[PDB]
Amino acid sequence: CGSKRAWCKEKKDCCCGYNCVYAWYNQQSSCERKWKYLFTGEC
Repeated sequence: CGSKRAWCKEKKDCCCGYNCVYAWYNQQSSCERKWKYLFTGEC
């Protein structure tokens, strides 16, 4: 799974406690933290 700073496959592909962000500016998606700041959660 992609952890903070790490390519992910989809929204659930980021390591637990990390979300997936699409980086169109550089393609690929980089995972980034966010727990309370995200709906429900649980990866």
